[PDB]
Amino acid sequence: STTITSGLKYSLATGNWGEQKKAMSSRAGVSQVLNRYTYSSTLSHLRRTNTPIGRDGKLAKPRQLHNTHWGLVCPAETPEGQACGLVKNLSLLSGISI
Amino acid sequence: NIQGITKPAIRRLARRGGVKRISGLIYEETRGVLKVFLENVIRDAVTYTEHAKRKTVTAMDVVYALKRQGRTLYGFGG
Amino acid sequence: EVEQLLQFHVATYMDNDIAGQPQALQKSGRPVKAIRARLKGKEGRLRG
Amino acid sequence: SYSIYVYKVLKQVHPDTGISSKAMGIMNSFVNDIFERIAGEASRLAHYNKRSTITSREIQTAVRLLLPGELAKHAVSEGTKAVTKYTS
Amino acid sequence: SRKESYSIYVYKVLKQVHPDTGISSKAMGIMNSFVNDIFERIAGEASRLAHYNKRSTITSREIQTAVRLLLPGELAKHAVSEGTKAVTKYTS
Amino acid sequence: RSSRAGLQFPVGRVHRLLRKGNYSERVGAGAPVYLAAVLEYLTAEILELAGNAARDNKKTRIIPRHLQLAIRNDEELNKLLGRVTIAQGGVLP
Amino acid sequence: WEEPRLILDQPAQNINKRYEIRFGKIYLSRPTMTEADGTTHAMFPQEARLRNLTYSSPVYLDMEKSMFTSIDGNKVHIGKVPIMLRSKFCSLRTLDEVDLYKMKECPYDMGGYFVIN
DNA sequence: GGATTACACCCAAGACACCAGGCACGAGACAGAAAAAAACAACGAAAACGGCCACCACCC
RNA sequence: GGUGUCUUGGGUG
DNA sequence: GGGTGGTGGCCGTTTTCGTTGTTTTTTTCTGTCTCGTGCCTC
Repeated sequence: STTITSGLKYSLATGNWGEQKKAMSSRAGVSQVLNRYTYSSTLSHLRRTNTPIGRDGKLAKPRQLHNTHWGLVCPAETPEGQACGLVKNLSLLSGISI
Repeated sequence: NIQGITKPAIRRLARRGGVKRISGLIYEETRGVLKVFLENVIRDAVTYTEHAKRKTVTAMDVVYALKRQGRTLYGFGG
Repeated sequence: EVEQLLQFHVATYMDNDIAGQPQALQKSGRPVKAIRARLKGKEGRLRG
Repeated sequence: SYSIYVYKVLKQVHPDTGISSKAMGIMNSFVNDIFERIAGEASRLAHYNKRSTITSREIQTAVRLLLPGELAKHAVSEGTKAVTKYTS
Repeated sequence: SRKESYSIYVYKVLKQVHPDTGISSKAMGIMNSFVNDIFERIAGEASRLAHYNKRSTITSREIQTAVRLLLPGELAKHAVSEGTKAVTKYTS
Repeated sequence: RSSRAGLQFPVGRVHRLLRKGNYSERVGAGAPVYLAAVLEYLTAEILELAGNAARDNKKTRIIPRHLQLAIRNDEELNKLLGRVTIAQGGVLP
Repeated sequence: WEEPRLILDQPAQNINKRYEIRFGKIYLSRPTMTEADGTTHAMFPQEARLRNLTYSSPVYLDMEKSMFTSIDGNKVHIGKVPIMLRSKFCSLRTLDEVDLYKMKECPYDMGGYFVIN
């Protein structure tokens, strides 16, 4: 039984989404330590989104605020620097289909 | 590849066999005969090769096949 | 086979970035820090 | 001679059929002949490969060399089957 | 590892019968093939001869009979002469 | 032996004949079983056809003629025995 | 149920012998804690937070081993799945505000996260 | 596709064995014999199968 | 008298 | 018309069982192969 338990625990505790021996070539940062510095930081962290383009490539197009983003992702909240435009935040009335 | 055994080649073989004149249907016939011949020798040869657990047909395998087919061949025992 | 194992160990002892082959790996899954990797990069000996 | 064994086989395949003395003699000739062909070929097979032992594998290969087509397949089947049963 | 052929003996014989004559490697291969072939024929026949007569020993007599069965006419007589002379001399 | 191999043909005898036949210095345990099986099989095939021939000629006993008819009218048996003379076998009409 | 059956085989020379197991239902229980003594009891997020535990539920998978031979296994525990707090399988889903206060949980805490170590 | 996408700096949290099959010891499976009860060939008899005979029908 | 190594994620300039 | 393709009774002769002389297959203990098990890695 320790295989599934150890795998789920390793992935949720490290963020590397995949088998432990394939940490390279696996997505990293899928799981993160919940930010409890203040209340709004927690509320925002629980509603965050990530496009896995990567910084290897200077294509500014996927980092751009787009017309179709209206009402769906916040037009103002985005990290500065290398995550600008790749990490998005849901609008207050946004919802994800099940 | 049986067609690689050309009309001229068969003509040469027949010449060595003393043939002066050759019907047009001979060549195809010859191709059949040779084919059969090869099939019989090579078969046995491969059998020997398979018995020795090899992947390489040796001259000796061929020589043994020919011998057991009563086609004793001199010159390749070396 | 064994001489080629020696060749591969000696090669990846010096350069673990050889094109078109697997990398000499460690117990934990990470690749071995070869000498070339010690010497190259922003964090290598020369620039770091 | 193989007379008693040939007879037994005959009774297996044709329970109410007999055999003349001459015909039995011919069956004996046959059995000895095929014995020599197979044993001889197996001997040569063993020698070519520098093996001092004739095993069922040499017998099988020899059978494949000596017997034509369907006879070879069926004989091989019977041999392997008999060895398997004997071994069990 | 060591490799063996009848080559040097064939050569010696060649120098006996034609002192100023040589031989190609291929022709030597054919001669080796020949010697091995006749060896197997004679030894095989002698084996059968010994078996037919309930004997466990192949002697010069089996060899001689085998030579008489396998070789035609004058070739057989001459071969028999060579063999018999060689054995008689050897024993002495 | 023969009972254990499911054979009628004598495994022990075949083994002994192999040992004393000047074939090899040693003889494996399975070799005489295999060989005996093959010989029995071939014998069975020939006796099958020859028996059938006997029925056609309305004779319970099997004679050399029946063996000749059986062998020559079978392609593979005929090839197997292409250089064999069966005494009192005659020829195919 | 995506790949619901395993099959071993050996024909040889002759009986066909297949050994086979069919995975069945999944059983999901509330998060539990097991001590080095072997005693067990309910586990709550605050205890998991204080003692560096993982807040997870045990998963059982029914397995039914079958064999067929033609002549020609209980609720296996397969692992523990972490539970999202304030979800239908969390132990805080019930327990209105009073007992939340007694369980050391903040009513403003909305859940949505996991507790690993 | 060997590189590599600015510099310094700050703390959250994680691996610290991936793995089978390397080398040697101990437990199953195989080869070596022989006297004794079991298999093969031998001595003799049996109606049963095959060739002959009394008597029979058909075609180019 | 001697306070260890590498990656992931979130920020500051 | 001279063979060859059919019917039925009588005489030769014969290869299988009843039974045994002669030959024969192998079980247990000991000495080799082969696999399970333990320690450690531009």
